[PDB]
Amino acid sequence: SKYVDKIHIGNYEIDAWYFSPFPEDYGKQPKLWLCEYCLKYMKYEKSYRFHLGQCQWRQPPGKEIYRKSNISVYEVDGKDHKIYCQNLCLLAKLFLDHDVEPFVFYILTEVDRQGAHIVGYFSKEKESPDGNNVACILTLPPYQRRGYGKFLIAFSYELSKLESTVGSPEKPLSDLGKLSYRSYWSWVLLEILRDFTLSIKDLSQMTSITQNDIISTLQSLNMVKYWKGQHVICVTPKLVEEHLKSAQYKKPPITVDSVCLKWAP
Ligand SMILES: [Cl-]
Ligand SMILES: [Cl-]
Ligand SMILES: [Zn+2]
Repeated sequence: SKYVDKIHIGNYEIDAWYFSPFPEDYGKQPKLWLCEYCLKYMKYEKSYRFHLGQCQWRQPPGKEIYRKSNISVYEVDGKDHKIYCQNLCLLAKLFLDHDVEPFVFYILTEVDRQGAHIVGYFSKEKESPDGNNVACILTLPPYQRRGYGKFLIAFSYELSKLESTVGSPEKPLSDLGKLSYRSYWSWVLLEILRDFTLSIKDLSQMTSITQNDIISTLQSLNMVKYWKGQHVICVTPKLVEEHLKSAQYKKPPITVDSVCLKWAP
């Protein structure tokens, strides 16, 4: 055999979507239980209860690299927190089909009086050769389609921007992944083309989005002409604004304040 099919985390119960390689003795329990803070997984309600009363953690275990109102993001090294990032990944694998030491993990949380509650995360290669600025990305099911996923995406590109590099998520993307990325890409590019005469290489330099990713989005928006083996921006500001009212490309409800990001390349 039996797999893990149900987990309990904070106050949510979540069915699994995919096989996750927990040990055999864990998959056989009817349900599984975790710290919403330290992410220890457990086999029984009774040992969950003891842990709830003993665990001192009230937030993820890295550096709080971003903060604005009750939204915070945590930078967690793969070498420095092997077990945590190991449990994060097995949590991730229940909802993704896609060693933790080569990676850094960025934990999205909304905070209250009790602590910083995990909502979603993304990982990324400390140094990526094919320039993947995202390895894995995931909004926990109870939080999906509320802007958290598009926030994670926006955060990964602001990191790239502070890095003087362009990036692209590792493939493949979940169906949600595809949707969230076209939306984020489109909203960003349109707003640029709403104010500013710019080339594709120039759009990529502003946004850290790869040119292939820029091309295919403007392609999808039908805003590029093809001239003798060259892609050329060609957009009416009218059609620009028409696309912005589309629910597919409407501004995301929650947004990354670059001032509130305190990170160092
Ligand atoms: Cl569920
Ligand atoms: Cl989203
Ligand atoms: Zn704990």
